[PDB]
Amino acid sequence: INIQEDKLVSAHDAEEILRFFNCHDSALQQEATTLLTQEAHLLDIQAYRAWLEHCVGSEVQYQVISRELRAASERRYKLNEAMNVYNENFQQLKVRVEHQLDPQNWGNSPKLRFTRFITNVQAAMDVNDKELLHIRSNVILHRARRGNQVDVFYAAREDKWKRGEGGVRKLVQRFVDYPERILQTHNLMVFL
Amino acid sequence: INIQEDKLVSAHDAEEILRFFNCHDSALQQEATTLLTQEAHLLDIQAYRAWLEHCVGSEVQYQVISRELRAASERRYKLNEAMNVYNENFQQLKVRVEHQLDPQNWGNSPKLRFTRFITNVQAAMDVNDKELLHIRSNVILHRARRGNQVDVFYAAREDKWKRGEGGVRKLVQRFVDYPERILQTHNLMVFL
Amino acid sequence: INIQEDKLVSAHDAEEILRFFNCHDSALQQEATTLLTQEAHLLDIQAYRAWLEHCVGSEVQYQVISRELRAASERRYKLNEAMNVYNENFQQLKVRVEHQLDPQNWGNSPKLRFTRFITNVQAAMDVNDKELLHIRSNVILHRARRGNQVDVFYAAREDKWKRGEGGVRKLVQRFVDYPERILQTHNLMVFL
Amino acid sequence: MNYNNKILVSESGLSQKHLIHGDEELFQHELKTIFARNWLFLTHDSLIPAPGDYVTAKMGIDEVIVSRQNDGSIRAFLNVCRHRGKTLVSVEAGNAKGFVCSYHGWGFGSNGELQSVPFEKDLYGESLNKKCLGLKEVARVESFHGFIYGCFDQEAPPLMDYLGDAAWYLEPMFKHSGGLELVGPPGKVVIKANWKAPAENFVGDAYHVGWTHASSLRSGESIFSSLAGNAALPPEGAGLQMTSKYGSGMGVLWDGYSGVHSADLVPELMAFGGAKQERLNKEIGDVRARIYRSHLNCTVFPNNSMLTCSGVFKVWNPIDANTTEVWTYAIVEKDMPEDLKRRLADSVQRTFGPAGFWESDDNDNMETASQNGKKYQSRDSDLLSNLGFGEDVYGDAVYPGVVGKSAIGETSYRGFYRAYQAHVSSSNWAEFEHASSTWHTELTKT
Amino acid sequence: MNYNNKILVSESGLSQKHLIHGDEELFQHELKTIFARNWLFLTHDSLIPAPGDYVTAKMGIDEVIVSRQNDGSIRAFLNVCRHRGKTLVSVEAGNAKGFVCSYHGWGFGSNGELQSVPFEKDLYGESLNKKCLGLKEVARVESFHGFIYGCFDQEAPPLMDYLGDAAWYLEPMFKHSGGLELVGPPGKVVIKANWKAPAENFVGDAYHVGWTHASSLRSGESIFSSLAGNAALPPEGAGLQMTSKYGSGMGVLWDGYSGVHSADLVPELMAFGGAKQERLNKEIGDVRARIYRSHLNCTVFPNNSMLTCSGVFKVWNPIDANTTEVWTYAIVEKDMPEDLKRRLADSVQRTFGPAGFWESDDNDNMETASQNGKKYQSRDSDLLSNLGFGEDVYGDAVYPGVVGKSAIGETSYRGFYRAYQAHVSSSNWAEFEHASSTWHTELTKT
Amino acid sequence: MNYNNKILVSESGLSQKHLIHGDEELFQHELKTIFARNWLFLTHDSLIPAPGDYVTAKMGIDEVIVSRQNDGSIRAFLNVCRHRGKTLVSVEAGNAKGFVCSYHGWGFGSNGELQSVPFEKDLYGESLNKKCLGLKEVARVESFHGFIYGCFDQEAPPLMDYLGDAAWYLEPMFKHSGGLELVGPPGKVVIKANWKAPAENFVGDAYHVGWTHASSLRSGESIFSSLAGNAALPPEGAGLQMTSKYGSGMGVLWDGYSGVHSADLVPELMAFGGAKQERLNKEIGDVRARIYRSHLNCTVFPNNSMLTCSGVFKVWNPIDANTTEVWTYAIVEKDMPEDLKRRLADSVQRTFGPAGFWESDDNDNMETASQNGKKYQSRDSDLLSNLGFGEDVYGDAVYPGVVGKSAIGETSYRGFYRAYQAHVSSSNWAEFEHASSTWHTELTKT
Ligand SMILES: c1ccc2c(c1)CCC2
Ligand SMILES: c1ccc2c(c1)CCC2
Ligand SMILES: c1ccc2c(c1)CCC2
Ligand code: FES
Ligand code: FES
Ligand code: FES
Ligand SMILES: [Fe+3]
Ligand SMILES: [Fe+3]
Ligand SMILES: [Fe+3]
Repeated sequence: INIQEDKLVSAHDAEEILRFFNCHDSALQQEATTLLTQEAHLLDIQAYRAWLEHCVGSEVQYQVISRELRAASERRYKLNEAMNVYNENFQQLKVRVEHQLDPQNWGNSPKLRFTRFITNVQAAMDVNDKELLHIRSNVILHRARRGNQVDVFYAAREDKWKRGEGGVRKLVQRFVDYPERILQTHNLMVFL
Repeated sequence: INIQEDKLVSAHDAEEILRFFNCHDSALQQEATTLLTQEAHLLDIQAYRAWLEHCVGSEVQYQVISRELRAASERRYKLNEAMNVYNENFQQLKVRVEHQLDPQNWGNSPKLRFTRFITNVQAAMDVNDKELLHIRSNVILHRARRGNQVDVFYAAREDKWKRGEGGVRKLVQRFVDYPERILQTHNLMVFL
Repeated sequence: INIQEDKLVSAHDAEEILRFFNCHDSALQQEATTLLTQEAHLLDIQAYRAWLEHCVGSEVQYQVISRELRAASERRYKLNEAMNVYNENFQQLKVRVEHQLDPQNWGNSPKLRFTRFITNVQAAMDVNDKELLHIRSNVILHRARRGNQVDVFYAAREDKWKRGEGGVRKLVQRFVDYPERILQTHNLMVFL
Repeated sequence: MNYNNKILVSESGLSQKHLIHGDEELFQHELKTIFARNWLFLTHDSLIPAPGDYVTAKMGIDEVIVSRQNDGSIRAFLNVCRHRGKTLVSVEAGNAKGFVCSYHGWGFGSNGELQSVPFEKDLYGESLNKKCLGLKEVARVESFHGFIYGCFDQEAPPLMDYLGDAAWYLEPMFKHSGGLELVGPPGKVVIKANWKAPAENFVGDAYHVGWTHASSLRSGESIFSSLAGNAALPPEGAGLQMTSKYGSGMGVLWDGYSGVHSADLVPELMAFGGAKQERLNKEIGDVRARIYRSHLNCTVFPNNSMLTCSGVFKVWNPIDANTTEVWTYAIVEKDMPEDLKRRLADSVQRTFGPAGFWESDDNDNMETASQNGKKYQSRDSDLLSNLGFGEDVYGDAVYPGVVGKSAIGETSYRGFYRAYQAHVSSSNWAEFEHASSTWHTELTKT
Repeated sequence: MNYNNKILVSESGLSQKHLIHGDEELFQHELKTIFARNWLFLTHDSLIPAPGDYVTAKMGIDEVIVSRQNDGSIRAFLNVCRHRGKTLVSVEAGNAKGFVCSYHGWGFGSNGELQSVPFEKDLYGESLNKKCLGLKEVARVESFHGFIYGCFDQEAPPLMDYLGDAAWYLEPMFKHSGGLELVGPPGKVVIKANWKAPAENFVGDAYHVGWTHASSLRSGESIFSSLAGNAALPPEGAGLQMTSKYGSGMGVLWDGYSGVHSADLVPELMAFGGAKQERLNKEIGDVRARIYRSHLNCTVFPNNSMLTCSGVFKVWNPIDANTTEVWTYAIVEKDMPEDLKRRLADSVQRTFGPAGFWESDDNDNMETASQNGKKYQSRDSDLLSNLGFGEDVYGDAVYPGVVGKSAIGETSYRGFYRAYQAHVSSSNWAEFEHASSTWHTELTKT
Repeated sequence: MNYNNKILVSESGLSQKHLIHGDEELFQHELKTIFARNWLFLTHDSLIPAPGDYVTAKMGIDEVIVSRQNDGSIRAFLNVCRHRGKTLVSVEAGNAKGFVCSYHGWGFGSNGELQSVPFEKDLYGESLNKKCLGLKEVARVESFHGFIYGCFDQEAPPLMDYLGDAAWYLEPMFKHSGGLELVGPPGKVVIKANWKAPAENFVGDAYHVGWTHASSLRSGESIFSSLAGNAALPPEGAGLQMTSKYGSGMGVLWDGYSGVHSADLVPELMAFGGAKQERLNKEIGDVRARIYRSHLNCTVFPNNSMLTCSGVFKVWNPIDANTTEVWTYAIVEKDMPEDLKRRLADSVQRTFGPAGFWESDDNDNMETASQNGKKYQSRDSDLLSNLGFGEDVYGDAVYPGVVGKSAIGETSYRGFYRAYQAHVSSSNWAEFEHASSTWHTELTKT
């Protein structure tokens, strides 16, 4: 992609495209699909400890940003472009997991219901780090609670996965640029 | 999964996880995907007779439950935990199909529009019954009618499929625990 | 499908079913999935020029219809059944692309956010034209803008794809019969 | 709108202004004059049988906690903390000795009393008068053969008197059958209709069945199936209609014990009902034994409906003028075999539950009739309920209430709406009584 | 708010209170004083040409069935059953001799009459007066060269008189061209704008085109494309603006026969329009023949708009103060070749339909201007429509109506809002007439 | 409702009618008497430091553009075009010398002036008085140590006087620390609560922390963690509560400089705060130096809240009675190392942002307490704020304002609601002053 011609495309997005258009490996796309489907299943049944043990690498950065709305032609205003809804290392994820599992987390009674839909899976090995797997996927996440509360989240996820303990591929980075600026879902207290 | 540690996980959900984490067969996941995509296509075009003929086994149990909201710490109250939105054998499905096709079903004019999105497909053969295929998948079901009525359903489906007449794999059990307690979709008159 | 028996099924839908139930080729379904996932990625990052260059054939017909609501038993009223929300050749798509990229398209500042979910992919080669690939897929398209505007589109897409310049498979026809008669999304200014 | 003067329901209940199904100001007025004044269904003994058992229920737009006390009685309280007003209970059912607020931790007993306040000694000292801080209690809670109703108005008639002439018809199934159980949990679905639309349909609408439910009748093979597509009018003497002073009413379809149940349950049910009927002949007489095994479509005013024998039990919970949350339970006879109870409960949900194919037939009817009540040219239009007018009787030697001796008519609409108008135009029970002192004469005119 | 006294539109239509785009009480008042009183677009002959053909249409928030009678006339009726108020017809178009209600099966004729009631003899006997139970009929239904309008108010002026001075401008295209056809079905989309926002835009807003539509002008290559980004002001004599007593008005852009159509249709259209113009010179004179092939942006008061030559035809159906359902049809000249009609219809939808790229340019403008009318600090603020004030004329020897002899101005806003205010403050047509007896003098002041 | 007479808040602020959290008519009244009258948070110097820098902000339901002028001052204007009322600016922040409307292209300066109108000479000639067409300006814009507030009412007290006794408590952190910066952009989330629910919680609710936030306290290991599940009451002398004439108030938890920050930041913060405190002892005295490094939970009336030391900064932007848009910024001390500022900002969002796990604990509390205010049986019920009543003092030798010398109580609720009631029942600032001339006496009764 030539971003001088394709005026609406960011340098970052153009870089991410190139990663997948190159070496296509069907087997890798299948492995990636299994990995993400199993991760989503663990999350949906709220097996948060199992998710940490089986899906999340010790060196993880788990990040979801909210980007301030700026003019397309803006070039002078240089202040912090985004805030971090999530920007978690492993211990910080563990804190959030303990918070979910605490019997005095009143908001979790009656039990929440989660349903995740993972689509558009793409996978490519890193050029420089032969053990680093880039995975892109989109998620629709449905959360239902308390009879008539229903919140639906939509996002694209840019992941890096790497083999850890026991040769198991685990998440070492997730990056989400959340597409809705003002959340209409009460909060973003879900693991995208 | 250790459900004593993963406090939010039900024994049932833990059992279902184990089924898929074990023997992964890529070919089976592909067969399952085709099976469900073809089923969804037949339903979307409202070929309900074709769906029964090609997708539904004579011994089917087609079940969708709605579970009463109870305290996470509840251990004394023992009465019926759920009701059956659907709990149909083949003849009962046939009744519903005839109801859909009846020319005096006034609600079906003008013709409804259905669009189904099937994701997160997992498949595993039963350990004990080598001819019983377990398939898990999630569905988003969009129903549009009468200009501005739009209802979107979200669910996880636990299926068993088995080869029937002509060697065709057919649904012998579907179980859905519907995630929203109070429906906001006018009714649940759709085949999940 | 016998549409005399399956009373709710249109001749068109019955024809489209037959196309995929016949020769199943797993490799083709995989190629189709990659093709559509890459197309969706280009669109999501708003690389509209790249989409035209890489995904759209010079002989394309890109069509989205809205069908008037008529009685299921109607047989006398014969006037135009549908209008064209889109019915574009390549040059007409190019006009729309230039409109998107124009720096005086005020509605595009701040930059829109798109997320596409492509599911239910089916693929079959044409019986008569060995170079014509039929692809069916469903799309959920999420568009977010201006803080709290959120529009979600749902559709089934009937595509034909054919190898063009450089042997690259490109879209030569897309047909969508949009399922909601009255749009509740402000407009249909998205590429389904 | 001046509710003292506005004629929303014409004389004898012959018509109603269409706006009653759409007007939000009137909906707000109904919260006061209908829902805060009348008896509303809460639960059944079978759902809270043991000390500490509780459920949540709606009463109008309010939510209450309904709890079995240690002494065997039931008390109900607003589900609202007496401190800063947080919702106390977030589940639908359970067993507990009390309820602790998740905001500041105030602890209330199953008896509604404020029992504990965190760090009370250090914070409030002796200054907090907990005796005056009990949950806001529903003034009246009474049972009709296990079916528990509540009323916020201490001045209401006892529940039995409130049922008026309808009680006589309900008793064979509710009392003389040995008793009913309610099978939970209920289905719950929101529809875009006014609560009065399904209430009026269940109270007195047999006319719609053959046409509205043509497809369900044809597809299910139930015993009322000859009605499909208006192919056949029920014979003379096939049934009757009744209504009562306080608005409750019902249709009676003679002998229809298998109700809407598909052919798969018909032989079993017709045998069971007939066998019990033979026993009841000797206890309550032939007519009342027959009523036991006859299909009753009833509304207990204002918003609780049922189909006996079919076993459908409904609450039409009001949300706004065009929104209603429908709760659907199954009723079964206690002495039925357990496997039959199970299949009957599933069949109730199959036909009239969230995916009830019969109930689905009614959706557009209820929703559009309600929504049209907001439309400018329809607000002042007249909904008609004159079928059978001038043929109703009162004080019959055999069948009590205002009675239309025909299976299909609008007798029960007229009594429902007469009571509705008397409440809407009244400030209290005494005024309703004054407005109702010639209720049956008004209904039997011409 | 006291609508008799409140100045919502200032003298000469020079400004309007911003609240008019957001106030729900005023929206409800408009249902009475605007929509129940004035002429509203229903359909075209070309959409219901044969006996029994019908369509549904909105009139304000009400829905009507519009049906071709056996005698060739058209009658329209509320889409509401006279029994319990269910919506009768659930489709948008068809052919039928009558309409049967899906609730209790009452059958109405295409002529609105109650023709049959199921089991009438057994149920109602002779007591049902079907003669008095016909569908509620729209009092007035008239045609302007095939374009069918309805009015609920029997007291309204005839449609032709209601069009006033605007009719003269419409006639060359609507009548002298040999006639137009409406190509259906329409696109339908909900926008979050007040109906007045697009109505005012189409009636008189040429100022916005170069800036709002800069990208569409630049990208499409249409004949008005020199306007893109305000790169060029149209020359003097490029057009004019007009308005009329009953509120209808339009802009005229001389010679712009290919309108918004992309370069792909320009040569074909400019040839076709020019050829017909040459013929019309001899029949209606040079000026009127020129008007035929000139681009008219018009609103027929209150909520029907169009772009002639571009062929865009719009209904802005009101839902609430910030919600409007936009219907978009294409108009074509009957004697155009069929293939040209087809391409023109697609091009109308391409530019101004649900995915119309031109129409998309207007979204934020319409929606935010409307929504800001609810904001506290803006409710009492003044929307300005003073451009060209003091240069308008009336009674011109060549161009009738209140006319601004310039292509860009706010003449037509002023006449639209003058009529709007006269209606809002009036209880009937007689009062509107009294409030309008010096209408043109008011508009041409200073 | 008659706001002059209706007792919404009882004497001494001891209780409030639950309807205040749900009544839409009162919400509309608050737009006038609360939001159009009082000081509302706009932005910080650190977010618009350079000439031309701007942000958008809400003031009540209105939106404003807040712009750094060339002369170093800040001016704010309604984000509404003076022509046809379109929203001028669609982004949240940027740098520009002016703003051009996308409808007809009118160009406004950063100073609000109408600077250009497309084709003005040809269209308006000399007739457009641009001097009178500047953007509607916010009358009052003032700074409290870089924190910029706006007020639509020219009659308001200066911001410093408006802060009253609260200013003394804020100054050690806001002024004597060397100054704070606001780290943007804010998180933005809509909750289904009345704006008063989180406002009252932040102003004076320490009681809820141990119970509501039990799981967050247990899981995060923060310094207030001994409170988890009400396991331990803070010792006597652990803190105090204060309130002020114009409604602002706060709790003070002594020494709690690391606030809600998880154990990962505790040692670093406690060292940094303690080190600055030692320096401040010599400048502002021991007590005020201690206040600097003490956790303040404060609401600046009406709808701006903060937790100093934790660094949480909130705007509760009102949408309707049960809808609030929550903006969350981080505050940091300017002289903190940049890496610490970065980690502190992330931690503020981690705990109290859109996915703040602490903030999530409050959701159901705020939402249900608000929604219950609409429920019929709760509207006229009394929300209690009597904890600590009769132990408050005024005019203390050390701690100014109305002060409760205890860490947990409802002192600040009482002062917040006293001011709220005085505004709601008053037509202007003079009437508020008259209604407030014995404010502290009222709060310290008994
Ligand atoms: C008999 C059978 C079914 C029903 C009725 C009567 C009224 C409501 C539904
Ligand atoms: C000329 C061309 C396009 C349009 C106008 C005038 C007013 C509405 C859109
Ligand atoms: C101390 C710590 C946290 C909070 C408070 C006080 C009030 C709001 C949240
Ligand atoms: S709101 Fe229930 S304890 Fe405070
Ligand atoms: S409502 Fe139409 S027939 Fe009864
Ligand atoms: S509305 Fe802003 S220039 Fe016209
Ligand atoms: Fe029914
Ligand atoms: Fe425009
Ligand atoms: Fe809190």
